[PDB]
Amino acid sequence: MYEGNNMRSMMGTSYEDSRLNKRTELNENMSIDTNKSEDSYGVQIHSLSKQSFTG
Amino acid sequence: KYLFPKINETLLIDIALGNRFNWLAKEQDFIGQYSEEYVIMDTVPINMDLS
Repeated sequence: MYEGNNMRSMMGTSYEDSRLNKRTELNENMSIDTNKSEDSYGVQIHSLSKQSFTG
Repeated sequence: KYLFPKINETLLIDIALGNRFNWLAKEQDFIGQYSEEYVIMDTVPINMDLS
């Protein structure tokens, strides 16, 4: 309500949102994509691609 | 009773063989003797007892 200059340097400008970033996520999906055992009545074992996790 | 015995066919029965693991084919340059890698140990969060 009162203005003054409500932006001061820090923690006068931090009672608002203050840069909501990298919220905790289910990008890798448990209980759906994993924790999954609905795997189809396939034919053979074709391949399982191995990737060196550089990143 | 005098002819040389007449041979007519050889074949060389031959088949190739497989791997069943060739989707693990990782090539390299063959340098260095030892190779290793690592992982981080977990650090569980904490109670902010700000006193």
